[PDB]
Amino acid sequence: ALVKEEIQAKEYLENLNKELAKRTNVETEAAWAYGSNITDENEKKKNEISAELAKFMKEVASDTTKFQWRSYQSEDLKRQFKALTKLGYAALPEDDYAELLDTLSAMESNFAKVKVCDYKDSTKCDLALDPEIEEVISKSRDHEELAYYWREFYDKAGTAVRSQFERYVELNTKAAKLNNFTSGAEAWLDEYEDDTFEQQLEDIFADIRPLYQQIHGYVRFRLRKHYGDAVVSETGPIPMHLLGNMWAQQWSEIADIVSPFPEKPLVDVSAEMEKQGYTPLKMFQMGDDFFTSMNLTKLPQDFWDKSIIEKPTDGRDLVCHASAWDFYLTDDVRIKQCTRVTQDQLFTVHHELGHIQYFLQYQHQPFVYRTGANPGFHEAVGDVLSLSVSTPKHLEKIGLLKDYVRDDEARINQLFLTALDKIVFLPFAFTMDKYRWSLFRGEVDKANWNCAFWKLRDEYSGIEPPVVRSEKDFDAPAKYHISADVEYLRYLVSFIIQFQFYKSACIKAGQYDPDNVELPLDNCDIYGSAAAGAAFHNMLSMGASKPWPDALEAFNGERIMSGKAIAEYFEPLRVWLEAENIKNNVHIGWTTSNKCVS
Ligand SMILES: *[C@@H]1O[C@H](CO)[C@@H](O[C@@H]2O[C@H](CO)[C@@H](O[C@@H]3O[C@H](CO[C@H]4O[C@H](CO)[C@@H](O)[C@H](O)[C@@H]4O)[C@@H](O)[C@H](O[C@H]4O[C@H](CO[C@@H]5O[C@H](CO)[C@@H](O)[C@H](O)[C@@H]5O)[C@@H](O)[C@H](O)[C@@H]4O)[C@@H]3O)[C@H](O)[C@H]2NC(C)=O)[C@H](O)[C@H]1NC(C)=O
Ligand SMILES: [Zn+2]
Repeated sequence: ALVKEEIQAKEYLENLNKELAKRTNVETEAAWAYGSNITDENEKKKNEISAELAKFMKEVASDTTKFQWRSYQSEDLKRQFKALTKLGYAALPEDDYAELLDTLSAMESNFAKVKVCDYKDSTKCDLALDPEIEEVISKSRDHEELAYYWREFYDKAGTAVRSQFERYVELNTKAAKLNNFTSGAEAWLDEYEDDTFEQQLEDIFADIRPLYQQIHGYVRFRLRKHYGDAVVSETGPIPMHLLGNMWAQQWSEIADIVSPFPEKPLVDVSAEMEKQGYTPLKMFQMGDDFFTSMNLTKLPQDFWDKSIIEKPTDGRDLVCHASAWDFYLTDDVRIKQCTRVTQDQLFTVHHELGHIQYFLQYQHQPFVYRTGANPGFHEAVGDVLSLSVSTPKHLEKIGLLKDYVRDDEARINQLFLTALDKIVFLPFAFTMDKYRWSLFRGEVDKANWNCAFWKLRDEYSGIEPPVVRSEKDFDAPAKYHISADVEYLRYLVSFIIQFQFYKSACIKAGQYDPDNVELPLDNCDIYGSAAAGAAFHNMLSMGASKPWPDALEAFNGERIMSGKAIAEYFEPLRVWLEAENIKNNVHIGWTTSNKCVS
């Protein structure tokens, strides 16, 4: 009888979910120990426990065939069983899974251990990406110095790992096919539960792309005035080392030389943070305050007790790329961040605390539901708060921005600053997964892998390497997420939907009205808003219990991912920028790059 079996299945699921949570706790603890302290011993422990959990997952997936779950009445029960059938990498044979884990840790440890020699001191060779190299890329305006650090880092973080990356692609593909996906692309895309998801993103990207072109053109124009035409051409792709970021993913670090109105205020509170004696602890406490002010959950004692919020001062190797950790018990949540006292880092703190909040909000759910509605939702939470933190309105409240006059010109400066982070990022994010998808799908021959990467960066972002690269180089793994096997489409989704969340939260807070000149979207602060917090609670507490459109509906009554909100935010910038580019006869678009030899 199916009626009797469905009752037994419910009891089966409740026990199994609790078992999976407990087993994942053990794996997570070992993964935490390795990421905070990279050693051969900790790698071995992390990978051996993962192999053990994978073995158990195999048994679980096999056990689901004993239940007629597709025949059940409960949509909830069917959804849980469906989740249990999806093995991911755990579908691989024992030896293949062990090899993949060895390959993944080899790539992540390589990235984390990268050290370069000082440009001015060839005997000082202990400069790591975080913070040494990133500080130079963000602050130096010496184009040759920038080019040196670009080359040194990409050679060490990218090229050195080509063979491991090749084996990773092979095993990722094998795993996907064992789960009956065509490739790792489809495996990743399955997390969005929508068979038109790629086309939806193409459509949204196409709408925002013209604005990006205008920003690109104007920045290129302004860079030519700074560096001269020998360094930056009018018609070519922008040399990427000049954009204030190792991967040219976000350009806010060069705002001081590309700002629309240089005589008017440009928000950079890093100096005031230092002057007021800000610490990493204070920054996290302020983040905690923001969430609690919205009637959301305070950080538990375990967070403060166990988190790493500063780069360790011993000689040890660790992964410094910030991360949040759910240990699948009650209130055992942690962040690992190599925190610095800067404005950008203040946003990063809020980003990571967004993940933590999500963990706390759904910790009551069955294990399989203890994750985001889709990967983009998880990335978006903290960024919604960061948008309000970034406003002159909020920064004045916390005394970090002083003597600020919010006229038309200062507003354009602030909108442009935000766009250098939010619009510029969109083509970058798309290319990270367009690249990996093409490799996963077997669409690029191995002899063309490196120039396939730079071709996409050219086509979509209009940027290029500072020096000529070839198929002797392999540059993709120089980006953390590529070395660390972290899906990137989540960020494209996040940057779109975070404006849907922000707009709705702002309206709920009484902080945005499109017909009121005193309440513009770009100066909305949701701090202290219980109404905005209620929307977050309603959505986040769901976890992955329902398909993501239901989670969006719980927030604001909408069911569709839309670029309307992000375009609405930047509309006043679009009007000004289009006119400014025409006024200055600014060239738009770029010729095909010559910087990757086939
Ligand atoms: C990815 O896709 C794969 C297919 O491309 C898929 O692999 C298939 O999984 C099937 C299991 O669902 C499996 O089907 C079984 O086949 C057995 C014989 O297969 C042999 O010969 C094949 C060549 O003809 C070889 O290719 C194989 O290697 C094998 O050597 C059958 O003996 C078996 O049967 C039994 O089970 C059925 C199922 O019963 C179902 O459930 C209830 C049970 O209570 C039934 O009431 C209900 O009616 C329903 O049918 C019984 O009906 C039957 O009485 C037997 O007990 C079964 O059909 C198949 O072999 C396998 N490979 C191929 C090539 O087809 C993967 O599983 C997919 N992977 C994932 C992760 O989804
Ligand atoms: Zn994140």
